Amino acid sequence: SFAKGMGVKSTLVSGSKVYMTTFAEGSDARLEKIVEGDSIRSVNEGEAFSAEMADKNAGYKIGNAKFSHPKGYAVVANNPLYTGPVQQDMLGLKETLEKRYFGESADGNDNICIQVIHNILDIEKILAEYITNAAYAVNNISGLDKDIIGFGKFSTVYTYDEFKDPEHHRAAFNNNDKLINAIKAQYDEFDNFLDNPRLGYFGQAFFSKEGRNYIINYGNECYDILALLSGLAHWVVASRISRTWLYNLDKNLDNEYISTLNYLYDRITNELTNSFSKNSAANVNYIAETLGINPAEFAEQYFRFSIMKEQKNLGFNITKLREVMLDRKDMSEIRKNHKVFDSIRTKVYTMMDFVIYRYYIEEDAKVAAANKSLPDNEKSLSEKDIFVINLRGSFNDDQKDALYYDEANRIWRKLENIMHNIKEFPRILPAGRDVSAFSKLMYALTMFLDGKEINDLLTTLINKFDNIQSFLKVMPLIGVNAKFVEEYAFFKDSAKIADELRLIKSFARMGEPIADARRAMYIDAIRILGTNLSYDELKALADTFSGMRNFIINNVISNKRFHYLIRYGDPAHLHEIAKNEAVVKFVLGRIADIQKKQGQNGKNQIDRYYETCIGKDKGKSVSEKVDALTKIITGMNYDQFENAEREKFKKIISLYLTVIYHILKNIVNINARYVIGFHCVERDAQLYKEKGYDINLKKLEEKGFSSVTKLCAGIDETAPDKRKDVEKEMAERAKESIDSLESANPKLYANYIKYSDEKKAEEFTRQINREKAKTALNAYLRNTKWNVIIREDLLRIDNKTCTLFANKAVALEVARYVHAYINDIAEVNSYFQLYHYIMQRIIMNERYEKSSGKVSEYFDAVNDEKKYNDRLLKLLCVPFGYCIPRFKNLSIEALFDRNEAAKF
RNA sequence: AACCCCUACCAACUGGUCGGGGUUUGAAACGCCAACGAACAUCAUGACAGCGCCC
RNA sequence: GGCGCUGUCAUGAUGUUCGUUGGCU
Ligand SMILES: [Mg+2]
Repeated sequence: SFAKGMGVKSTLVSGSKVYMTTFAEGSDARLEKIVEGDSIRSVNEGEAFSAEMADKNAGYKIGNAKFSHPKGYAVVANNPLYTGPVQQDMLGLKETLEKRYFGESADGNDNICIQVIHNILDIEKILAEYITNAAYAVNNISGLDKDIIGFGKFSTVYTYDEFKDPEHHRAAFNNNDKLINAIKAQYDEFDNFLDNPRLGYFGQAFFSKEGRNYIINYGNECYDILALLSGLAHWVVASRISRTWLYNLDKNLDNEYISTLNYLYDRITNELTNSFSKNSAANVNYIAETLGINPAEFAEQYFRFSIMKEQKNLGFNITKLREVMLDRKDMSEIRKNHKVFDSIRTKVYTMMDFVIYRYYIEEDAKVAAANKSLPDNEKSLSEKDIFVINLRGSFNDDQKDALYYDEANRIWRKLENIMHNIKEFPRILPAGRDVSAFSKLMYALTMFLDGKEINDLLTTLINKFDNIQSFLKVMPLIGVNAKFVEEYAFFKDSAKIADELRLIKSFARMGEPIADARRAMYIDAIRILGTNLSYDELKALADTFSGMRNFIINNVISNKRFHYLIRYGDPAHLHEIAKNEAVVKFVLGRIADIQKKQGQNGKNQIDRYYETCIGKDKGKSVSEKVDALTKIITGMNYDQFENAEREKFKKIISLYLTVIYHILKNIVNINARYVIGFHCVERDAQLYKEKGYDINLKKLEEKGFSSVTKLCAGIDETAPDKRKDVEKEMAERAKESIDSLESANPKLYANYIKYSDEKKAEEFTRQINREKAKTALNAYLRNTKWNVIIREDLLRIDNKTCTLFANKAVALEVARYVHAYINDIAEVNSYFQLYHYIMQRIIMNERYEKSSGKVSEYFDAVNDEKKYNDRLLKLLCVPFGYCIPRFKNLSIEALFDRNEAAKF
């Protein structure tokens, strides 16, 4: 919107006043407006924007801002006091969440608390995707008999001394006989699993660095890490781990688990410092021997500038200055000589970047001091600002280089000696105990994930905490003095956690598999590419593994895209998901056509493999390239190993894994959204119970998870005991509403008389639905149309199907059983279709008794036309009916995906 | 685009024309130039081990 | 010592998606 970027950020309500906010430094906020009655009382000296009363006091005609409307129309901001008192949450749960989170402090006559609470609510839902992926990764690697790190596996409240030997530590168990034997079985399983060579795929969590080769830690650390991951799983989905576990960590966990988290944080931070101080000892030795300056301060800027982010808004590429600087004849041996400079390329480039940055900073500081001494009107812009202005004025690529060459030349004229010397040849991180356990556990969670997921998670968490801290800073100035209850007391120091997460981002990267677990990785690699050898002979080839063998080792074990799918390891399966030549077209077609749509200017992704597989010639068309590589993705059997034609299968390994990676990640992301939906329905059921409504929470599993939708839909019509009374009440209320219509809205009553006699019959039929809508409990299910749709849906639900849907969504069965039913789909046009076809097939496998009628017809449809049925999905999203946006986004193809909106 | 709110005329009001607002809706609060950090793939570059061919 | 390609890493160059800073109307 134009008003938001125009200079207006938020419009808050406290008491009878209105508190606008214009932007401030970073994500913070500054108060600029005070609206009361019909008055204008802008506070700041410099008016960021001007607003005045609009017509009928229904808004503010914002104007005289930085930039105006492109087509010349008034921009009006809604008055929050127009309707009446403070607007309510669409779910109608403002008071209960305010009381739960802020206790009795929150008065309730404000509009800032429930904006802070929703950020915590989004923190609760973001971690679902990443814990789902992390738990699936460990689940796949061993412990596949029944489950590992599940809802009943590990408790992180049992000390390892009390876990290994329950007999000697029976004091805390109150002398129980079943639990001790169950935990003995669990300890047997853990001891068997800890020695598994398959455990090497994960990095610093389990196999730690000692010297040239990784060494497994003691069982204490691994047991603690598994227990903590199981504790995260327990906290998210609900026992000593309630809904407030991660928020209260130090006082809840035993000293041993906190010791393990401190050990991991110390490991990573100390590794960074020791590396960049004495293991990259050449860099520090150059840092000390650079100029006549204090070594400690120089190192303090060097480390803070290199690894962290401080380049900020200086406005130009330093690296291209250094490129022009290297282009000269004096330092040509940097490129000409490859014997010695190759191992110090990064050091040299970083040092040149640092010295340029430091020169610019020092000049800026000196010029700023001079200008502060001088009058403000006459300002010396200095060289960095004149350079920025020159770059801004230019509008040609080559002309930019014409402007840009001179700066490098003159700085070389100034920086001769240090560059000649380079060419010729105070701990900062926050301890290991001051950091909260939340940050360490987030790091441990990221340590199981992929490169992109880490960045997404930490970026979103940082943004949410910045929002929280800015709102907390705004709270006192607007007259709200609500405080934090002891249970939810973690959110007071949101800024500190934000800083810790920023540092984690500065060192949160992938761990990468070990080099000691190669023996099992050969087995999994040969399994993925269609092996068919007998398992006795296959284990024989495994033990003898360490002809085409050498190819497997050298060109397979270390494949970059191999470490992206093995983390989702399904050895026995996963070769039948890219086996039918009707789903490879879709993923390749989509990526090549849309994602790499700018391959017209060079070698694309599919273009490279097409060129190397067709015979290094031919340029027919994109579609012919999509339908030619699929026949090479399909039938990637190991059993074959005219030889040149067979070599294509070796030639196209790196795309196979990419296809499987896309498919699996899309499936798990969709499943994670469905898990988010069910977590939301559970928490909303609990909240509606706490508010004081009529609900049965114990029998929520038995009923088809439709308790919340049934309650929020309004009056009850499923019970056949008093249908006559309900019908009579609705009829009399509709009749009363129709009779007293002129006083309600005279304009409609004026036209009502001219209607025909039968149109009155339709009007009464619709007024019955109108009254049933009036008898509801929610804002979403208050308009008649969605209420009648949901009411029609509710009458046709089968509870066992819903229960199976929920159980298989939570248990992640689809990502573990996809191989069974994927070859019986004729056409695929969206990931939605594939996921849901798998869903109805898994529901197929069980429900074959006592389902005569609608569900029977729908499953008949899946078996025959081999395409997922939209109506079955619409009946299976009934548990999601109290939030209409979510109900649509999880049942309509067009509205599911934000990226996919152009075609629909 | 979905979903809720708002001015002006129409309008069963379960619907529309010129438009605005929404961190308190769903994974979801901001017109260009000029830069920063993460991941994706291609060209060129020296070094590594290898799948096969010639002297 | 060469012909064809694949796979790791470090330097460099170009295009896409998310999120950040300063300037312009
Ligand atoms: Mg929100």
